[PDB]
Amino acid sequence: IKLKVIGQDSSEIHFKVLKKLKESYCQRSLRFLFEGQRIEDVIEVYQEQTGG
Amino acid sequence: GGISEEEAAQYDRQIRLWGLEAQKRLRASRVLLVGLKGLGAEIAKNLILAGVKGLTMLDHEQVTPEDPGAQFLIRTGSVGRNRAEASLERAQNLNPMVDVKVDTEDIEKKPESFFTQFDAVCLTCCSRDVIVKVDQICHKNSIKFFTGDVFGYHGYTFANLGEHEFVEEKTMVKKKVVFCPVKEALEVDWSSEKAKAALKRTTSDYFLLQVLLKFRTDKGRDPSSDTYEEDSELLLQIRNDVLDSLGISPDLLPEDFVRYCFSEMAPVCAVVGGILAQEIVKALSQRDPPHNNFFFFDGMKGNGIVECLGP
Amino acid sequence: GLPRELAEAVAGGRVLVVGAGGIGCELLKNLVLTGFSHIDLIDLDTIDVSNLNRQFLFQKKHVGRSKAQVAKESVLQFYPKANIVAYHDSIMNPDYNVEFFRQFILVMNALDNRAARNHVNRMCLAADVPLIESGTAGYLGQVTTIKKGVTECYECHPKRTFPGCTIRNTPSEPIHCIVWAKYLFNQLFGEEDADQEVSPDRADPEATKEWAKSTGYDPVKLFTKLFKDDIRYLLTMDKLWRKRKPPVPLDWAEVQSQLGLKDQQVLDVKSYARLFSKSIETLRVHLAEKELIWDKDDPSAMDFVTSAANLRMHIFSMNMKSRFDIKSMAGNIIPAIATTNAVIAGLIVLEGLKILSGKIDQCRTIFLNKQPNPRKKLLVPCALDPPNPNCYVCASKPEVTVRLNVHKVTVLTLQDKIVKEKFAMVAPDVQIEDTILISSEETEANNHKLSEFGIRNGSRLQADDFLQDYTLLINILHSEDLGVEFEVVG
Ligand SMILES: *NS(=O)(=O)OC[C@H]1C[C@@H](Nc2ncncc2C(=O)c2cc([C@@H]3OCCc4ccccc43)cs2)C[C@@H]1O
Ligand SMILES: [Zn+2]
Repeated sequence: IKLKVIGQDSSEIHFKVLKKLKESYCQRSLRFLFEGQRIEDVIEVYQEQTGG
Repeated sequence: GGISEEEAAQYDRQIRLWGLEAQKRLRASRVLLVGLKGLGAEIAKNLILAGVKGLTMLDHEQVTPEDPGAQFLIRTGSVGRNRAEASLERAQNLNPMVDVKVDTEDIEKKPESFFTQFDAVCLTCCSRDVIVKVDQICHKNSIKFFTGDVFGYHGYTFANLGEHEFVEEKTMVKKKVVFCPVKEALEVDWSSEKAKAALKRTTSDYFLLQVLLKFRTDKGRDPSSDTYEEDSELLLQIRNDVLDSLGISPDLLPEDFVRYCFSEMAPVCAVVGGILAQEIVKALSQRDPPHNNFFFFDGMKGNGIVECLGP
Repeated sequence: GLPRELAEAVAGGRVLVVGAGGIGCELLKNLVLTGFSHIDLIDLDTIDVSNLNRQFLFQKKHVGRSKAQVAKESVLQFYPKANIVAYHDSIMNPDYNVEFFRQFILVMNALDNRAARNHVNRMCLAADVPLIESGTAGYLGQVTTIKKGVTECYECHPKRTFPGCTIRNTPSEPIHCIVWAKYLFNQLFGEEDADQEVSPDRADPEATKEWAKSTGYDPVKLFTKLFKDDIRYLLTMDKLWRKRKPPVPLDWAEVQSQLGLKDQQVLDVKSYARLFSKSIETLRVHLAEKELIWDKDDPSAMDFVTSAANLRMHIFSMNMKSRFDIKSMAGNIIPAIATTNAVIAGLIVLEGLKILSGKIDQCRTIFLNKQPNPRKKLLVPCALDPPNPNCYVCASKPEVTVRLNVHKVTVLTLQDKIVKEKFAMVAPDVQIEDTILISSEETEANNHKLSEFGIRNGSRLQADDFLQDYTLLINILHSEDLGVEFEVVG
């Protein structure tokens, strides 16, 4: 697997191997999605906002 | 800098998002909005808060008894007033820095020269023929064209910004995006083996839109809940004829769709008006990639989908 | 307009909106236009000019008045028949209790911080009332549904600060100088706190209100002690400056002898030193009429922090920053616009209609993106997750474990920095399981350690908040190996 995590800011980041994937990202508080469901392919990352 | 200290105080929280230069571009822009029903009201409010130079609100119709009893820009009991005039005082008061004007003439009757005074043109509640006509006009004069509508739980936005250049923070990178005529957008050939493949991944809202534009064409009005049974049957017939005519199964759009596409729902106006107004703001200030070219919202499922359709 | 049952529900029951700001104003409009005929609206703030770019029920003439009050009056101008009750007040206030919450068929948050969100979460669990939660920031936002016994609660999932050393002795970023300036403002005018010390730290591993009162708060004296004296005593501690660039002390007299918006320009050293003068004079005067609390919008306080931090930046060879920039950072300002809030408020009502229609199964968490995801989705709906059974809030008989030094941690530190801050209780009653430690009203003479109470590695405390109808059992672990004053044991 040569995977990509895309963030809301369109931040494209390549990865290859709850897990460790997240652990690299969490260092750069988030939630991880694969084509719909929670966790050459794409992982979408979503952050919860606290403004209102 | 190029703005007053009162404006800077007022606009502070959006200057910190999109920059003073973006704001200055807003401050120089004038927008035509046609149709002051639920969605127009939302777009109007958002553009005026943002602080365009001018907004002209064009509606030739009156407030009717069928229209909602609460409308945030119109006082209660204005049945029979022109809908633009009925919106002016509340709209203007949202932001005195904006030159908010009203026009009461039918958009169809407007000469091509009426348009040239605007940086962007946004059409709600307009017929297919008018959408194509004004989009052609805007292309000639390089005016940002937009249209949108809401119907029950659904709505859509469309943009034609021609060849559109903008900055986007990767520092700012300059980029270019190319849009197509609305006529092409609304008249896709589903024959191509390519298109057959695109169809499997195209939201059915696009076909919903074709059905409702045809209803609007045939009836001079949109479906109304007062006439639910009458309008339901006709919508079902229009679904058959529209999809049969495009070589698609009628069943792509399910037969109960009629339950979900009547009337203006205030929350659906808020959603579609927020997306549409923000695309207008992006276009005028030349910051961030705009959606190319349709946004389809389904308030039942909570989906908002950008489709590129036409080429 | 709506299915009869839904319409009846909407016309029938009463709903609660918490917050009348960006999301709240939009949401109030949407609820009324949608037919909600009984709305209570609570917000504790008054209207500020910077609100006016997105809080559309408020005009300039309303500056200084209550948000909730003006919100209601603005709505009644386009729909006189609305029934709205407006509270100028905090949801955190004990009057808003479980029976108050029980009135509502739907609660909707329109808040801008976690603590109030936590409190409301607990209230809605206690009252068994569905809660729609949401937030926004910039171009982004989301909405979700919370229902007791069906979904995660707000705190089911895990949701920073800098060491005294980096702030007192070893700053490397403008933010250290900014935090320092903030500490310096509290220490001078606000609430003295040990955690907010400004004088160089004499006990560093890499190696105040009294003093200012006795000078009658003299600009030139403070300046000299802070920008000259203190950088000298820091230059004593020679180990630090073997690796990193030394700080250069500032002489008051030497200093005096040396486009975007107004606020976006970085001034010279002399100007911030003068602005340090001016603001200190203004603050000393208005400290006599009205302990002061820091607010980003108080001109003089903002000026104070701006100048202090920029002087400290200069001293440590960093480029100085515009007041505009220091405002973001010291204020923690969230950029905010009309459209994002309008889209989120629109979604909130849609979720709400699904709930009261008995179609919660169809409710979703919905993220608003800036740009379509790969499946082309600009709004991304997701399944609601079930309760986490190990949630310290919504699970049956919750418990957690805290590791702290039992001998060197106050009863004040527990009431404050732990049960209140970390665990977001408001009206907590704590009792050692075996001896009432903290009380609702009373036990004001306990603040002065825990050790001297029977508390040791393995003692148990029962924390209540009878307002939140919440009971948390806290298991204690002793240790003296902590960095840091405590850790939530994970
Ligand atoms: N996103 S926004 O800024 O545009 O709008 C958000 C609105 C939320 C509103 N805050 C609010 N409203 C009702 N209750 C509580 C709150 C709070 O945010 C908090 C209150 C407290 C706490 O309560 C006791 C008294 C008190 C006094 C001073 C400071 C805090 C408190 C903590 S959090 C503000 C805005 O319009
Ligand atoms: Zn929980």
